[PDB]
Amino acid sequence: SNPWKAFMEKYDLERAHNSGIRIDLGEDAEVGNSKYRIPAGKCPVFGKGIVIENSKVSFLTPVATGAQRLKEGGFAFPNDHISPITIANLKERYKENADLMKLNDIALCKTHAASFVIAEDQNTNYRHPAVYDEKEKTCYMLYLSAQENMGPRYCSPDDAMFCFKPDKNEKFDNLVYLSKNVRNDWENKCPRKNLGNAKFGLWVDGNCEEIPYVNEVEARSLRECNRIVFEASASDQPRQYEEELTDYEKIQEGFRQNNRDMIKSAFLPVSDNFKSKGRGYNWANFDSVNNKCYIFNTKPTCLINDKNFFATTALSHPQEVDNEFPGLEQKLISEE
Repeated sequence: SNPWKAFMEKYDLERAHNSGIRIDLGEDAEVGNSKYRIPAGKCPVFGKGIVIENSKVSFLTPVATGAQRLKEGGFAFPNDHISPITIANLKERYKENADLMKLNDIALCKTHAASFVIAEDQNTNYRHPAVYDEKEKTCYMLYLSAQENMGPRYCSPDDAMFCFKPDKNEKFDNLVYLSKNVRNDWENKCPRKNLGNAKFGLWVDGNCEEIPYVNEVEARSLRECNRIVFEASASDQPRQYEEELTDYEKIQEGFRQNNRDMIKSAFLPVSDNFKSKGRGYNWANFDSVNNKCYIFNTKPTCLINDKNFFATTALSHPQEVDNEFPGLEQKLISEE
């Protein structure tokens, strides 16, 4: 009988998250004529952002408009004043909604972004993803659901181009990448902090054993190990994915022309086998002393108390640590 069973439910990311992490495109959504995939993840992704190649422009900057080339803007809404919105203004806006007033900041931000529809559209399941900036208490609505455009035709050393990749780096620490499906009760159902003095294990015959199969990768810090596991996690799109028909000029035209459907579907792949459903190398045990990152793809079912280690996941914050090792395995002993 496993004492860890309920505690470990939040580390069952196939069930907890149920979509891609590095690239989340787990749900089919109609945009105009065609069917595309959009983020479907039920867990927030802490520390994740989109990096635009050869651009100093943040992806949180609004999408290009008018004269601006694609590379002069980001992925966000260009502004009813709905994005970027602060949590103060958010709380103010929905003060009459009881249910929304019981939501935490991250859930409120996601709820706000996922609420906006075009009435004159044939009520689709498409909704905009979000990015919550915890430091600034600001909620961004993303115009683009697309997470990576790194294909070797256009996105190899050869300016009218718009190449981008998902990434975890210091500039993104306080960001939370949010799909329209992020759980309101994510705080109890999803990971956030790295578990200090802990390593994930597998409950076998009344004891917490090591993960049977792992991939050792060199990592010099907690940040580095957390980045490795994100980079190896469940992905809904293969690396270097590219479509032949992709026309940057038509796309850039659609943006300058404020064509909502073209902007919305920009760089999105068009099948069910491309969906990870949460399966992948999502967990890692970082050995802070020997500088090793042991990534694995089978869900952990217990924790081992080991002061040399940290238990991280692809969803987890790049730095935040919970050093409180759970005592749920400690037994009552008698003085007698």
